[PDB]
Amino acid sequence: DGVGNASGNWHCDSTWLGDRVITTSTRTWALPTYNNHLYKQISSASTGASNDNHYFGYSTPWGYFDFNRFHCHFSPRDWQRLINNNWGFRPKRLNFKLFNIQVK
Amino acid sequence: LMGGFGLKNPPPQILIKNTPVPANPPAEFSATKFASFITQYSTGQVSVEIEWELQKENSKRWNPEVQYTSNYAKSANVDFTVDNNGLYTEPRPIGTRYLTRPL
Repeated sequence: DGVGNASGNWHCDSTWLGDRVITTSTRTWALPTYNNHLYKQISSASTGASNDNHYFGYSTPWGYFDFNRFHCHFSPRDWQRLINNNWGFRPKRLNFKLFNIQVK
Repeated sequence: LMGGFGLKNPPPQILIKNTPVPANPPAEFSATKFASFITQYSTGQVSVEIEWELQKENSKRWNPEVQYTSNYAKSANVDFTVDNNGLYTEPRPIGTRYLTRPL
């Protein structure tokens, strides 16, 4: 609850319980202004690409978070600690938080 | 100095011995003890079950540790196993100091 108060703390733990491992990770982000706030369409007719490389789409000013790689959660020691004594792993649940926003 | 756990009261010595069964004594009484026993021996099984107490590591090291691995290669014989005619051969001495605690 700002402005003179942090709206969240830095958590970057990685705890190893018996049959489950909780890998927190916190990063600092920076979001620019894309397209100068426009839904510009994108296609291949401007460049003139190949017959298999034609596309058509749209390009928003929105931006997404993609924590969809394994090293976004596992340090190389935690990955080594996992793959050496485990016949398997799967995720149960995630928990996403987004705090300390500064709009320059 | 050879390593290990110096114990004041160590595990006690378990001593075993075949009870001497004598052969036939003569008909007249003799004072001399016995110069003839029945040759015998024993066999059997023996179980030893030591419960150990482990100290789980509490490290915050980043990079991977050095750990005892087997040699991944096309080998002639598998280490710490039997041979073509059943001789268990330990190939190398394995210590116990592979992990890293800061001093």
